[PDB]
Amino acid sequence: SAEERAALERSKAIEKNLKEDGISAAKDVKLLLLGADNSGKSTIVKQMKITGIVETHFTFKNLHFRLFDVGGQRSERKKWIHCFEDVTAIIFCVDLSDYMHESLMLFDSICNNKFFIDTSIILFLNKKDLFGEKIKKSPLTICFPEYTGPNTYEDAAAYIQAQFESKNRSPNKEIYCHMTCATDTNNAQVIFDAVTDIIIANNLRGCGLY
Amino acid sequence: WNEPPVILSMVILSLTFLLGLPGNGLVLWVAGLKMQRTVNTIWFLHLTLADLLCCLSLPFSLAHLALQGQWPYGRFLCKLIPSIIVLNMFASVFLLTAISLDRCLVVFKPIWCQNHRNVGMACSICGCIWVVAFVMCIPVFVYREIFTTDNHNRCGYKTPLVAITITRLVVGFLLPSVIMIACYSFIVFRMQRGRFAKSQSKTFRVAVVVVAVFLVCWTPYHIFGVLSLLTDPETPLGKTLMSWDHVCIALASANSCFNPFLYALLGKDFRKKARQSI
Amino acid sequence: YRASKLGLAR
Amino acid sequence: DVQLVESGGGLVQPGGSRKLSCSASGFAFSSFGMHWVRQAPEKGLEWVAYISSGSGTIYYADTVKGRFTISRDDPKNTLFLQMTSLRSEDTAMYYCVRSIYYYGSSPFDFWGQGTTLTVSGSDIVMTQATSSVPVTPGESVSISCRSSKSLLHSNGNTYLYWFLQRPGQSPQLLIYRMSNLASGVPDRFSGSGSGTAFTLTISRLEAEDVGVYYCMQHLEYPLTFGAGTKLEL
Amino acid sequence: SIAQARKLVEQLKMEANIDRIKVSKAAADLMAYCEAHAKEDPLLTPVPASENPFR
Amino acid sequence: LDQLRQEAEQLKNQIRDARKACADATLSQITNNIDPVGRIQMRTRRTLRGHLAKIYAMHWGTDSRLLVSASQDGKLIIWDSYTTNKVHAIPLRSSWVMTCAYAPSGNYVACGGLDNICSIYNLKTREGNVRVSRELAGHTGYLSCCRFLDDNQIVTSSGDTTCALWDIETGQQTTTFTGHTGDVMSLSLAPDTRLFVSGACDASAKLWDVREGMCRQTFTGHESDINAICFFPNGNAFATGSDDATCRLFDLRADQELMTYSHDNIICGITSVSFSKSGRLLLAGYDDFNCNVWDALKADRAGVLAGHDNRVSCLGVTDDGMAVATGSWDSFLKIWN
Repeated sequence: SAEERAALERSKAIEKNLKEDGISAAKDVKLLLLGADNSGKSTIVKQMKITGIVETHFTFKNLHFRLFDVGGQRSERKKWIHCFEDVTAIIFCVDLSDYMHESLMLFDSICNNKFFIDTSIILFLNKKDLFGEKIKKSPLTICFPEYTGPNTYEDAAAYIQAQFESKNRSPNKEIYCHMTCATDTNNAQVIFDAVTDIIIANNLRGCGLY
Repeated sequence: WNEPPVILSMVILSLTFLLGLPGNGLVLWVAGLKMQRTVNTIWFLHLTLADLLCCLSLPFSLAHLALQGQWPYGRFLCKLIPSIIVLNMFASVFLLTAISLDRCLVVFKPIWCQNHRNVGMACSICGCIWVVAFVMCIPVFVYREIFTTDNHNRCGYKTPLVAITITRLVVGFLLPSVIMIACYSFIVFRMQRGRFAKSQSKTFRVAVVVVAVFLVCWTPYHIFGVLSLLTDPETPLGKTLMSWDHVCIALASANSCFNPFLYALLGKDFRKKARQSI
Repeated sequence: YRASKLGLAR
Repeated sequence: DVQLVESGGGLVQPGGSRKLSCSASGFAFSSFGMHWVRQAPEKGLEWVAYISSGSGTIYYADTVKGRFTISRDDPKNTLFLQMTSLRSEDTAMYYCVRSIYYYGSSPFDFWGQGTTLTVSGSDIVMTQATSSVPVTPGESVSISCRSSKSLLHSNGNTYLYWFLQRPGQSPQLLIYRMSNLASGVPDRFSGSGSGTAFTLTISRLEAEDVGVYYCMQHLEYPLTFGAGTKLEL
Repeated sequence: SIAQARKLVEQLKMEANIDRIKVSKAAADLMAYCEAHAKEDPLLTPVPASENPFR
Repeated sequence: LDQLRQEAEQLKNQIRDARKACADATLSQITNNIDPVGRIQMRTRRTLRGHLAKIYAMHWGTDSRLLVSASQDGKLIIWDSYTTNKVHAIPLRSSWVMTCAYAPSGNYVACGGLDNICSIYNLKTREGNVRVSRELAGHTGYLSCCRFLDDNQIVTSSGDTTCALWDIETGQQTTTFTGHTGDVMSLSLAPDTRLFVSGACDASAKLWDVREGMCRQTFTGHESDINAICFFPNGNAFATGSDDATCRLFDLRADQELMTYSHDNIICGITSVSFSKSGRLLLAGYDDFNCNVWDALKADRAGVLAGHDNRVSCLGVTDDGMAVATGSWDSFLKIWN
């Protein structure tokens, strides 16, 4: 070989760059952010610190997140959702600022999607305090006429949590409901704890021990 | 030969061959060519390589027991073949132990695995595992040699033997066994919690079978050594033990034929690929 | 003395 | 603005030693391979050393190797050629030339300005019969180039390179792999020939094309240069 | 409101006025093309390993 | 307003009646006497063990030797197919690529996806490295397919129900094509590049004139998203590949499907369509992890390029017809011959 012998070395060198890049990129905990319009996606993205997609990379307790917000896609999800397989978890904003059924439809579609049967849906019931306020004047039955219970924050929040949990028709996967008042810094710590539990589960799957 | 112990031993090992060679061949095919080199797969790949080496060498044990004397092959031939066998065996053992440690680490330290547990790390540790096995089986390479012992030369050899056998016993029995028990105990414990509570049953079944098969396979092989340091051959118990030694070897090898089914095809991906390739 | 007929693999 | 500037050459004693350097800018020096091309004050080019991208592979001629060493200072974009035990044959000027290899690449596509210097057999060889050629504007001329072994390789490439060293200027690549015009070369050059005999035509010659033409094999290191064609107006 | 339907009907008009040929002729043209170029298609017919760059 | 609805119904029915008149025969009839293509038992001649993630597109240079591959790994890799040497590995501004194109000259590569912009790369900038020559922002949705007409003109298809023609030299939308009611997920320019057809998730494919902008023909055979589209090598027909598990051979001059390909053992959707140079083979790709080589005339499955471990995202025959390369979510590109 005369000088394609050097093209071979070029190919191997940039293959090595590919290998290093892949290793570097694998570490990042991919997370997909979903939720209805204005449902507080931006607000958590902001509190965690740091047009068709806006990756919000940030690092917490040695663990680098990559929170992908896809809200700019006014297009059919099924044609690009498959790009987001292997997102270690879905982070799902619910705005209890008002009513929400659209949010249940979105959650049902997302957690039952053939692509996400192994993907845990972390589920932030944000704006808890405003929910408590509206409950004091506007009952939860305005959202769920079937709701048969005492109209109170402590009950309604658990009822909403149970509703969203119930859309998980495959026992293979978890849902991690955590309340949030949209005015706290523990949120990223919550995401971290849920993500570490999900990482444990998804490693044990691959080991065949689970 | 018509001695009860050897006539059992030949059956169980020839079986070990029949189960293992297709088993380890299938698993090596799947893991090394049919599937990615990911960390979850590389452990099984190295394990099936050691297991397949053990299976490939097992026919020597079959023939050796069959004649029950002499030695067809050369002096270097016997200096290697036993050594290759023990290398495959303890490489399998240490790969089981490293599989257990990885399974524990991904539960005990998820964030650290998310950062540092990559194929480079896994392959480096596999290299270290083969290194330690090779070092642990050069003490046979240095002394395993021919002997007269009949009208036809037969391979055999005899502080020094204590120093090698007790070291091998400790490193191949207590260390891997205790590490497996600890790791699986921790994994079962952490399974108590959150989303894992439903799966303690599955985790405990897997833990206990993969540890129990290991235990029954290896415990005789290890305990006969300390028994051979407790008592001599040319005694009723002594001759008994040296006759059942062949069954002990048979069980130690049987672990190797179990290992593909018990680790690789115990995992759904390896099952799917073996079905999709046979 | 103690060598005996090892089944290999030892 | 692609730029490539040699330095470090000067007067030195017989049997002395020196360090040459070439500082690149305007191009990804890290990804290119680097060449050094000798030129005695009144002679044709000679290939000195080649430093690959990533510095994995390094080559030297028999008249240089055993006395020279080279290295790339990748982050500063400066290639270093170290030379020792200089004999009178080392009185040459040393050009700095970049190359990169991939399907469709053009090695030797840019040359430095050349750092002057002074001291107070089984491989491929090539020849040009057109040592001198009287030519005129508007005429057409054909430099003739041959080799001892065929430059046509089994993969279908023929590794003949044509360079023009205009008077006072640095060598400019005209034709690479014996047919391909290097970038910026006018349409009026062409390469031809196959096997061991080669020819390059200059159509509609102009005074701007005057100078001495060189023909180089790239089939295997050492890259022997031809004695060149002194095309004179 | 109107302009979108207007664009739809305009496109439908301009397509409806487009010329056409019988299906038999078009199918025959595809047949003819395939038959004419049947030789130079190393996938339709194998290329020998002595020739094939991917041999 | 309602008069326009009546006009639309009656004009569509006029087109339907005109095609009912033009349906004097069908390719499945007239081609009956032509011989079977036999067992097309191609073999994998190379596997491009490059990308570490889902390959979403791959495209062939006009030299029929260099193929560019795009992956979710955020890399566009140039492949020397005869040797599987990598010649460029281009780190994208966005990992979420969903299309890839090679300029016919071999000078530029185009790329894009969920970033909603098309990135034009210069493979032969004098600085050596592959710099972004232009970024074609302006789609309100993911850029779904890209195809050069030449080094300057480039057509795009995007999630926001539109296809657009740009000047890659200056970045303007020279002309924009509208008329889809759904995502325009597919694109193919005619061999002479004078017009192109795009398949949209509105279950239709539409013909566009690059110079006039007019949408003079529309094809409506499928009942699903048309994931793939490809001109017949003569430029007067094109294959539409849909998630409805059926490839369909439309004819420009016939103005509707000549023949529809289907077999009921297949239920996966089509991810790609690719004729062989003669026009006799249609190497359609399926989500079932296999590509099935259809006899394009007799409409008979004539062989299968099975061997990928995951869905095949793209398939392309070399411009000279030597080989067909398919890329898959298994992260490998296979060269079939």
